[PDB]
Amino acid sequence: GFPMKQGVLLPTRIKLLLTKNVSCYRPRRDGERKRKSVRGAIVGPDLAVLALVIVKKGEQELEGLTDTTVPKRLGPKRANNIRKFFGLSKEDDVRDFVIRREVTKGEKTYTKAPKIQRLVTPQRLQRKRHQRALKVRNAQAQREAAAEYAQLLAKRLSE
Amino acid sequence: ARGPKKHLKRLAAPHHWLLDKLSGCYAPRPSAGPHKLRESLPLIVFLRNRLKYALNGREVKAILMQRHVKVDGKVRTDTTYPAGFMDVITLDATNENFRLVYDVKGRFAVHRITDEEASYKLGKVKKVQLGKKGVPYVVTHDGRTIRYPDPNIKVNDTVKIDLASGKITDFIKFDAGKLVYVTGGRNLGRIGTIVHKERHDGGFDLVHIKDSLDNTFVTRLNNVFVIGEQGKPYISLPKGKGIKLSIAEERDRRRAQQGL
Amino acid sequence: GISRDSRHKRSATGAKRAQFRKKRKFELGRQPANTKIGAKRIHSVRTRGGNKKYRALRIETGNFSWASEGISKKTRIAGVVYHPSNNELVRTNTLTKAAIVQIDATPFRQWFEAHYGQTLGKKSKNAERKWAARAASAKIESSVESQFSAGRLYACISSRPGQSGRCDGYILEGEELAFYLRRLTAKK
Amino acid sequence: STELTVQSERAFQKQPHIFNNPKVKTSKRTKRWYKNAGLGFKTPKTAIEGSYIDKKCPFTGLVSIRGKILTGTVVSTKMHRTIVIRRAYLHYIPKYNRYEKRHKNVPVHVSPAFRVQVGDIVTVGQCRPISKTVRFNVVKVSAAAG
Amino acid sequence: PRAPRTYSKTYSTPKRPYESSRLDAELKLAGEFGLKNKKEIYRISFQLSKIRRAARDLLTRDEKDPKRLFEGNALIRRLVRVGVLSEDKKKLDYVLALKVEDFLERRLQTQVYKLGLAKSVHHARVLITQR
RNA sequence: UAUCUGGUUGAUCCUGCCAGUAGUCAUAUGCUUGUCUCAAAGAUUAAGCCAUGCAUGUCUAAGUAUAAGCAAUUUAUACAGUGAAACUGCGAAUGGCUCAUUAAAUCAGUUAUCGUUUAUUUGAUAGUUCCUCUACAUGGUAUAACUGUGGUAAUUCUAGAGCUAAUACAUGCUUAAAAUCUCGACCCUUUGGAAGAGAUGUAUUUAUUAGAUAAAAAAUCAAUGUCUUCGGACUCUUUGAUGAUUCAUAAUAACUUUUCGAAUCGCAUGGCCUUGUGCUGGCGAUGGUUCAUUCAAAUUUCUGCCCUAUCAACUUUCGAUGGUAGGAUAGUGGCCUACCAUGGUUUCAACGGGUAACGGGGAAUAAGGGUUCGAUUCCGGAGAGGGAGCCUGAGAAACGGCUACCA
RNA sequence: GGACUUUUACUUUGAAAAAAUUAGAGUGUUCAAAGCAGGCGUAUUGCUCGAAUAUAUUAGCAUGGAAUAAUAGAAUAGGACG
RNA sequence: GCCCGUCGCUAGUACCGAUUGAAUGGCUUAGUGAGGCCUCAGGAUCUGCUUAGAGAAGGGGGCAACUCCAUCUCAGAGCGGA
RNA sequence: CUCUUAAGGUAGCCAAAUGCCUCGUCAUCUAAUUAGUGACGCGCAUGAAUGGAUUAACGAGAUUCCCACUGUCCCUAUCUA
Repeated sequence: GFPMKQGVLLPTRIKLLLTKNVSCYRPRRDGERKRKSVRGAIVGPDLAVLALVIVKKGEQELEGLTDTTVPKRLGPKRANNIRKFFGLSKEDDVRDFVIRREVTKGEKTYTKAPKIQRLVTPQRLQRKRHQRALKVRNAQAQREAAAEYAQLLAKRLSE
Repeated sequence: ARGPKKHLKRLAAPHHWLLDKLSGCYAPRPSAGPHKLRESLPLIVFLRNRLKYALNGREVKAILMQRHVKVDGKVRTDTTYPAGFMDVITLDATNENFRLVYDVKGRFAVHRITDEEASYKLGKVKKVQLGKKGVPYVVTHDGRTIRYPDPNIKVNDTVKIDLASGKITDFIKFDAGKLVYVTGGRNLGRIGTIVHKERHDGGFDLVHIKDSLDNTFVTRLNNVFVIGEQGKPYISLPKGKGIKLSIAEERDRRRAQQGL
Repeated sequence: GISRDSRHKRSATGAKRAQFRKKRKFELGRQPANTKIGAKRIHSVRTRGGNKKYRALRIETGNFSWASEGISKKTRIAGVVYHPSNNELVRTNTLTKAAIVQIDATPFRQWFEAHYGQTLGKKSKNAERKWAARAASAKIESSVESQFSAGRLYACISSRPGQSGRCDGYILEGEELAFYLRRLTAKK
Repeated sequence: STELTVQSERAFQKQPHIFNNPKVKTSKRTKRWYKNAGLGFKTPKTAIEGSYIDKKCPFTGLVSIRGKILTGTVVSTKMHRTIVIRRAYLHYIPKYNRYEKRHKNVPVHVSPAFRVQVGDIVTVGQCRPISKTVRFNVVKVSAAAG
Repeated sequence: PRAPRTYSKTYSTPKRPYESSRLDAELKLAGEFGLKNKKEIYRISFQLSKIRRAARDLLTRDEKDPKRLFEGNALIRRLVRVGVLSEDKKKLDYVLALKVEDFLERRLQTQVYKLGLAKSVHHARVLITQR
């Protein structure tokens, strides 16, 4: 049952200290390492299965494989990621491009679509307007009271 | 103990809340906030132990979650928020304006002030510092920092703050004579003038005091909270004016007021 | 691992101590960054409460300051010459605080000869105006001047490379340079 | 027992960040930073017209005096730049309504400013861990006997 | 981790278990006030002792002592409110001469009898404990 | 609540024990047992071993919904309700249990941080980012759940192929005016002057500087600052906290595998005029750098422990006491390392040994003084079968975390 | 007028000082052990007293005292006061 | 009358004692040394910058000439990261 | 108390280089010991300068065991003069 591990070499099972972002191990809590068994990277006869990936296609067709083909499941969801998919440009308004899929109830079928994220909206532009306002306004106001005090200070001296 | 503590065993809580002995193992335990947790007062204890506006601690939250209560003008919603001295608390939906200010025992009395006055408080300054970019600032006893202060303001002097703008609006210095509130110790709840400050280099200056009855008591500089001029308070003192009477004189005032 | 605790020590009376508790992390210590000379290699180390420290363990080029001339220039650091703590640091050429190292002199040359318009012991108008004023002030020590001929300057390291990651120092002047000079011909 | 000719240690002996420009001829060959200790302790002449270094000196150095100001008699000067003070007292045993003579030895740093010997009532002041045993620092020194 | 719901005991058995003298006197008492056992006298004998002690201590103090006057008159005012101390025997000297039957008399038991209602303490017993 | 009595003689008075007497927040055991209130309870011996179940998880209006989920309608052809799963965030360092270790340790009262770290709460705090033709009407990759191909007897095991999100990961624009600086084309020779070119956020690291004072007057050298009546003159000139600092804070020259300086979310739907989906604009949420506050932590000053000499010298092994420098740490420090000295404790009991020893708040015993006890409702400490090591995080040398040896 | 013991012990009075426990004030848990409650009234939109006080015998800190008991000082004068 | 010691029987207790006696714990000389941590390396697989040649874009602005930014596609030649 | 024949084995020590029975009995050491040691003693037939008991040091003396060691052995092989 034990999985081969990328580039251990050897043709035998061993036990490594595995971590996060490492194959053959999903951490059950943050910082949890685990001594787990693992199979080598070299092919021996002790293999139950052996995954291969096809690089160059050969002479004849492979019935389950070359012949048939299967679709992706999800389409693009980000603004530009939709743009990039169909090849649009910055000013092309993705909204009318997003993938929609039909769902059948009993007698009322309907379609649905993502929720274009990262999409520039009237709302977003209003938020940037606020941040800008607050920053410059608060700066001037902080300079208002700055000189205001410095003059209140001179009259602790000049008098 | 591997980190900060999160519980309060009901017995290790401050006595001046007057929670019962039985009826549970734990006390509220003030959250982190404006006042030191031992010197504070949770809103749960005010709103159900001190006002009886609630019974369950559940109904405490339900009141708070209604935003029914401001502290110093800002609407606070943490069940165990740590309110304290000079704070205001405003239950709007019933036209009530209080001010957590001391008993004559050492407790937080239910002191009701007007719909005005709640528009300000007082603040004992703790430090006066030169901040960065040359800006100066003071720090008051409730974790308020006010940048650009009156150069006259030194440490221990009190400060008249607004309550919707910050900003100091006049203040009082610490010299002989001033009217002083004791904020802890054996004389917590008492009020009086000054007479003397006995400074001690190395540490701990004591401040002799005299009330409006020619009784002289002493405390540590730490506990003294100036609140105005002789016979002239900058706020409304609770009943009894924090004058303190003996158990003898107590008993007489009881039986005499008792009957008729 | 390492523990900076005092419990494992003896009492001054000389009495031994039974172990009171196991080791806590908040008394730990770490192994030295022994910072050698070479291509820049720095690793960081997560310290108490967020906070980064910088394990500089390979350094050429530090930022040094000619103290009297009021400026600073980043040089290269040739080798380690002396070390009051341990000569092994010297032999393996190891950079610590209070190290005494030889650094490039050419960035300090290019400043002097252009700030003052002079050469170290062998046009335009405002250029001459400046030089003329800056003169009668631009003669330095002969114990410092003659060093430029070799192209390497005696300097002392004031940073803490296992901590900051920088090997910043200051070129030896005054009696300080006088003192380390004396020590450099008695032994080296 | 003896104070070095300053530059005795393999490292150069100087006060941190007290610089004197070589391009500027003066009177004193080397500047001298000293401070006033506090609590009305008068800094000695020796702490000023000296070239001793001592980064653990109350004046002229990088320590400070806060906490407890103690006093005991000198019992061992045999160390270097630190001594042993004895602090005598009387513990009270309630049962016998009486007392017993106890004593403590308290290691203290002694600046080169003071030239102190066994005898000598001494006034030390607390000052952060200087060095394992040592936690206090000579600050004032009352006479011997003659 | 709760709070120790405090308590204390009420009586105090005699130092000497068999005093024909003492045992007689105790039995006389148990019969005229109609008690149930010796514990009901031990309870009162003990109560009496603290009172006499409390007063024994207050009297050693200098008179007009702030604590003596408060804690004494408070003691006296309580003893009178129950019918054990005479209306004008309001002195600590007179509470040290107080004895067991003073207390014993004021029981509901010997009140249900002492004013009609019963015509017997043993009758009065059952009358009280039967609502 | 200041008490005694029985037993040595043939008899007497003493010494002197034993025995009686009385209580025990004192445990067990025996016999007996109706009512009310209150309610301790596998500490003692074995910190001995543990079957099985449970004890830590968590969502707002407000980070991520293309469930081939459900309700259904929305005005909804981007999304819009409710929402499995999964990612992101926070918590899991609190609690609860026990008393094994521990005798100058812990603990107590009392200090110290002018010797440090601190998620969070609370109050403050950011016009400077590019550059001698730039996305800002908004940059770029990847992954889970899912899909399908699977392995193993077995577990909170997971492989390889395919998809797609972010407040995840990685990138990256932006803003007024002045001023002070350095480099200096050039012009005109005098008291000589400059055209515009670059530099100036914060944080990082190093050096240098300011951060004045108890009371007063000149002389010059050095480099240059106002002026006027062009001879020479110069006044009213500024600086904070502490018992004390190289303090706060500012400045100069630079340094940097460059820290931060909002590419985020919910409600609201307003106002201007050249009417463009133009400009402005409300109430919050969540972030954020630095300081303050708070909840803390870590060390720390003084004094205080039971039996013991059939324990009198101990300590420097292989750091014991100190000095100098360094390294290390969040920081002080023989904490560690080099070099240097020979110091440090002790009959006022060191050192060692024993304890059926966690410290204290307190408990039992009532003339007073004392005697004995404290595993155990609160506080502090320590530990999670024994040791050591460590990942994560603000915090753990954590065990309902991991790694190893041992049992 | 502020600081002020040659250096102490002692003694007075205060200060900082957890709660529970103990001592002890009030209160009719029906009594009591307890608890910290509660009490009055037009009881149909109310009023009101409380939750004291004492104890800490060591040490530290602040303070009034100078009896008792310790201690220093001018003898080759290397003395005091200005 | 009282009374002392050997000797004699029974039971109990401690002591001495071959066994280079035994057990548990603490601390240890010598030799051996797991693991994670730090470090010199290693480099299954990944990947940022730069450069010439090629194909397809749009103009920084012209009667023919001239010249930037961004995106992405395959021989290479460099220096870097995980 | 008695007889032989003058006394009648004391202090000590032992299956001892002296014990027949005998490979004594108990204990210890071993898997197992006619061995060794510690004990016991009616000792065929120990015993006091015919010297008795103890004894540190010494021994190419006799005897047991442990560690180390090793071709003594299991079990033999190979090489040189």
